[PDB]
Amino acid sequence: TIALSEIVSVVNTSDGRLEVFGVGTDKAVWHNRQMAPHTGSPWSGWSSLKGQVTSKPVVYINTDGRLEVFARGTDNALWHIWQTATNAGWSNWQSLGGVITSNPAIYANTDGRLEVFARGADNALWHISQTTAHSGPWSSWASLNGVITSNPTVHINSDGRLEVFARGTDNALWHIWQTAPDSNLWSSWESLNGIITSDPVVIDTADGRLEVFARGADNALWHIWQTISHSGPWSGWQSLNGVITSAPAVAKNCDNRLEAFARGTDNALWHTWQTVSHSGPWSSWQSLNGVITSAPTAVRDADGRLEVFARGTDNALWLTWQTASSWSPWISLGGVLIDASAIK
Amino acid sequence: TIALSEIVSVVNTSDGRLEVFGVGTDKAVWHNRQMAPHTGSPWSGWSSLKGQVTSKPVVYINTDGRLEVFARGTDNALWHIWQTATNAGWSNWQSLGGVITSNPAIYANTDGRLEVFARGADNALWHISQTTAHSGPWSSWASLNGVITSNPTVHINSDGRLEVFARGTDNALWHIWQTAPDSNLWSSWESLNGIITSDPVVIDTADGRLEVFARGADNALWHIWQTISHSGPWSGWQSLNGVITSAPAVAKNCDNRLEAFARGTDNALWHTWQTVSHSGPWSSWQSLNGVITSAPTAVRDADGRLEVFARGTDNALWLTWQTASSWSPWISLGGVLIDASAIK
Ligand SMILES: CC(=O)N[C@@H]1[C@@H](O)[C@H](O[C@@H]2O[C@H](CO)[C@H](O)[C@H](O)[C@H]2O[C@@H]2O[C@@H](C)[C@@H](O)[C@@H](O)[C@@H]2O)[C@@H](CO)O[C@H]1O
Ligand SMILES: CC(=O)N[C@@H]1[C@@H](O)[C@H](O[C@@H]2O[C@H](CO)[C@H](O)[C@H](O)[C@H]2O[C@@H]2O[C@@H](C)[C@@H](O)[C@@H](O)[C@@H]2O)[C@@H](CO)O[C@H]1O
Ligand SMILES: CC(=O)N[C@@H]1[C@@H](O)[C@H](O[C@@H]2O[C@H](CO)[C@H](O)[C@H](O)[C@H]2O[C@@H]2O[C@@H](C)[C@@H](O)[C@@H](O)[C@@H]2O)[C@@H](CO)O[C@H]1O
Ligand SMILES: CC(=O)N[C@@H]1[C@@H](O)[C@H](O[C@@H]2O[C@H](CO)[C@H](O)[C@H](O)[C@H]2O[C@@H]2O[C@@H](C)[C@@H](O)[C@@H](O)[C@@H]2O)[C@@H](CO)O[C@H]1O
Ligand SMILES: CC(=O)N[C@@H]1[C@@H](O)[C@H](O[C@@H]2O[C@H](CO)[C@H](O)[C@H](O)[C@H]2O[C@@H]2O[C@@H](C)[C@@H](O)[C@@H](O)[C@@H]2O)[C@@H](CO)O[C@H]1O
Ligand SMILES: CC(=O)N[C@@H]1[C@@H](O)[C@H](O[C@@H]2O[C@H](CO)[C@H](O)[C@H](O)[C@H]2O[C@@H]2O[C@@H](C)[C@@H](O)[C@@H](O)[C@@H]2O)[C@@H](CO)O[C@H]1O
Ligand code: NA
Ligand code: NA
Repeated sequence: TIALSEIVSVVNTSDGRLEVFGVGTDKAVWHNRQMAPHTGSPWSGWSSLKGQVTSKPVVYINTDGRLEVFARGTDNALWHIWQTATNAGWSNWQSLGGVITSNPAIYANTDGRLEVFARGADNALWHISQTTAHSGPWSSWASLNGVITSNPTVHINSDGRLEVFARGTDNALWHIWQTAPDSNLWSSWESLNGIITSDPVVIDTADGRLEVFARGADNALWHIWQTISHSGPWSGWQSLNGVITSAPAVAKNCDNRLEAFARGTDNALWHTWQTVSHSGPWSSWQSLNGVITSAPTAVRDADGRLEVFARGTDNALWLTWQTASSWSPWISLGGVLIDASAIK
Repeated sequence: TIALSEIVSVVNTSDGRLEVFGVGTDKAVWHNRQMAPHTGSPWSGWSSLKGQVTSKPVVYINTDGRLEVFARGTDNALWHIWQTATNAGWSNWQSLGGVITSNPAIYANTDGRLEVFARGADNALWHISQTTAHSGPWSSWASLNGVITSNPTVHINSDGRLEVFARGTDNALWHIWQTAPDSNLWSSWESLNGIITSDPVVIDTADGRLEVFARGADNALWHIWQTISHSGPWSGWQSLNGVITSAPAVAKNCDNRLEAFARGTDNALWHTWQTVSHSGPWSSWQSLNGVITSAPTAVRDADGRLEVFARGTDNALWLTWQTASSWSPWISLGGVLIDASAIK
C-alpha cells in the first residue's frame, strides 16, 4: 500500500505549452493541451490516444522535442506511443515486451537515449533504453535487481548520471545510480533509511542536488537530499510536518524556490514552499481549497507560474494556478479520470 | 567592421553558479566564479587558465555538466580546454587543428555531441563535432560553405536541428540549418535580408522560436523571428529603436520575458524589455548607468535574476543585477580585460 497517486502526467512541450495525460473509464489514454503558452490558456478538451492500459501513462519529452508516452498494457508488457515529429501526429501503440508490475519511469541520458525503469514480476528493477538518440530500436531488457515495494522514480544528477529511487522491502527509501553517464554500469543498491508510505518524488535543486520527498509513517511530509552537488553522502531525513492523505508533488518556482503540494485531512489541496530563495527555509502549510480525489500534479508553465492539477469530486480534472496576489479559483477541465496506477 | 564586442563569455554551471571567461593583457584566458548560486554572491577573483589566444574565448557546458572553452590559438587553429569532471580541474589546452578567422561558436546536438562553427581562411563556415556524447575524439573538419563577414552564432531549434546565423557579403543576415537533428546534412544558405552592423545574437523564446537581434544601418536595435515553432518563414525585420554603440546582448527573465542590453551614445548601459509576458510588447529604452568600454553580457542567475557584465573605464569587469525595486549599483570584479575578438 501507498498514498493516493497523482492522476495525470504533465509535461511542458517544446513550444512552452502544458499537456496532460490520464486514463479514462474505457482504459484508453486521454490528453488535454493548452492552446497557448501562458497561464490561464484555454484547453483543447480531452482527446483519446486509444490503447488499453493497466498503469498510469507517463509522458516524457525526447531531446528532439517529441513527446512519448509509456504505459503497461493489458498483456503486462511495456507499451509506448510517440509523436512522429514535434507537436505533430502520433504513432500507433507499440510493444517493448517484458512484464512489468509498476508504472514506468523515464529519463534521457546525456546522449539523448531514453531509458525506462519499471518493477518486474520478480519484484526487481528492470530497465531498457533507446539504442540511439531519441529513436528506436530499443536495447533488450536487463535487471538492476533489488526488490522494491513502490513505483520507482528516476532523475539525473548534475554530472549526467541517472539515479533511481524506490521503497524497499523494509519500507525504507533505497537507491541506485549509474557510475558514468550513459553507462550500463550501476552501483549496488544502498539504503537511505526512513520509513515511507508514499511513492518517492525526486527533483533537482538549482544548485545541482537531488532532493527526495515522501510521506512518512506519521503521515507528515518528509524530505532528504544530496549534501554537495551530485555527491554522496545525503542529509538526514527532516520533516516538513503537515498531515497528508495523498502522495506529494513538487515543482520549482521561476526563482527556483521549491514548493510541495498534497491533499490534507480535510481533502483540500495544501502547500508549503521555500521562503526568500532556493536555499531558504520552508513556510508553514497553507490551503488552496478544493475537495479533491487524487494527489495533486504540479508543473511550472511558460510564464514562470506554478499550475496544479487534481481530480475533483465529479471525477473531472481541476486546475488552479498562481497569480500576483494569491492563486486562481479552481476551474474544471472536464473528463472522467480513473487511477490506473499499477501499484496502489 | 562590426559593433564593439562582448568582453566575456558567461555560463550557468551545473550547480547554478555564474562563471565568466575573458582574455588578459598577457593573452591568457582568465575566469572568475560565483562562490554561491545566488544574486550578489562573492566572486573568486580572476584566475588563469593559461594558453595564448587570438579570439574571444567561448565557454559551453557539455551535457554531462563539464565546461569546455574554445578559442583560436596563436597558430590560428581551434584550441580547447575542458573540465575532467564536473566543476573539477581542467585539462591542458589541446588543438583541434584547422585555420579559423572568427570566434568559435558552439552548441550541443540532441545526442550530446558538441559541434563547433567558425569562419575559415576561405571566409566560409566550417564545422567540427565530438564523435560521441560529451567526448573526444573529434570528427574531421568540413565546410558548410557560404562567405561570411561576422562572427557566426549557432542555436538549436525546438525540434533539435542546429541553425547558424552570420552576416553575408551583402551585409544582410544569412542562415543555414540542419535538415535533421544530429545530422551532417544541411540546407542551402538563405538570406533574411536587412543590413546589419553587429554580430547577430540569437535566443530561443519560451514558445520554441528562434529570434535574432542585431544593430542596423541606423544604429538602432533590430530583431526578426521564426513565425511558428521551429518553422519558416520568418517575420519581417522590426526595429526596437535606440541608438547603440556596442553589440546587443539578450536574456530571458524568470517569466521568459526577453530583455535586450546595449551601450548607448552616452556610453552607459541601456536596456529594453518585453512587458507583461513573453508575447507582450517591448518597453521604451531606459538607463542602467555606468560608463563602459565593451558590449554588455547578460545572463540569468539561479535566483531567476538577470545579471549584466561589462568592461569599465579602468578595463576591469563590472557587474550590475536586478533587485525588487530596480537594479544594483555597479560593482567592480577587478582584472584587466582586452578584446581579443577575431573579427572587429
Ligand atoms: C504498428 C502496429 O500496428 N501496432 C499494433 C498496435 O496498434 C495494436 O494495438 C492497439 O491499437 C488499436 C488500434 O489499432 C487500439 O488502440 C487498441 O486499444 C490497442 O491495443 C490495446 O492497447 C495496447 C496498449 C495493449 O494494451 C494491447 O494489448 C491492447 O489490445 C496491437 C494489437 O493490439 O498490435 C500492434 O502490432
Ligand atoms: C553497499 C551495499 O552493498 N549495500 C547492500 C545492498 O547491495 C543489498 O541489497 C541487495 O543486493 C543484492 C545483490 O547483492 C540484490 O540486488 C538484492 O535484490 C538487494 O536487496 C533487496 O533490494 C533492496 C532494495 C531492499 O529491498 C532489500 O531489503 C532487498 O533484499 C542490501 C541487502 O541486505 O544490503 C545493503 O547493505
Ligand atoms: C470558474 C468558477 O467559477 N469556478 C468555481 C469553483 O471555484 C468552485 O469550486 C470550489 O471553490 C470553493 C471556494 O469558492 C472551494 O474551494 C471548494 O472546495 C471548490 O469546489 C470543490 O472542489 C473542486 C476541486 C471540485 O472537487 C468540486 O466538485 C467541489 O465542489 C466550483 C464548485 O464546484 O464551482 C466553479 O464554478
Ligand atoms: C596534451 C598537451 O600536453 N598539450 C600541449 C599544450 O598544453 C601546449 O600548450 C600550451 O600550454 C602551456 C603550458 O604547458 C601554456 O598554457 C601555453 O600558453 C600553451 O600554448 C599556447 O596557447 C595555446 C592555446 C596555443 O595558442 C599555442 O600555440 C600557444 O603556444 C602545446 C604547446 O604549445 O602543445 C600541446 O601538445
Ligand atoms: C535557397 C538558395 O538556393 N539560396 C541561395 C544560396 O544558396 C546562395 O549562396 C551561396 O551558395 C553557394 C552554393 O551554391 C555557396 O555556398 C556560396 O558560398 C553562397 O553564397 C555566399 O554566401 C552567402 C552567405 C552570401 O554571403 C553570398 O553573398 C555569398 O556569395 C546565394 C548566392 O547568390 O543565393 C541564394 O539565393
Ligand atoms: C559598491 C559601490 O560603491 N560602487 C560604486 C559604483 O556605483 C560607482 O560607479 C558609478 O556609478 C555612478 C552612479 O552612482 C554612475 O553609474 C557611473 O557611470 C559609475 O561609474 C562609472 O562606470 C563604471 C562601470 C566604471 O566604468 C567606472 O570607472 C565609472 O566611474 C563607482 C565609481 O567608479 O564607485 C563604486 O565604488
Ligand atoms: Na523522474
Ligand atoms: Na549561440
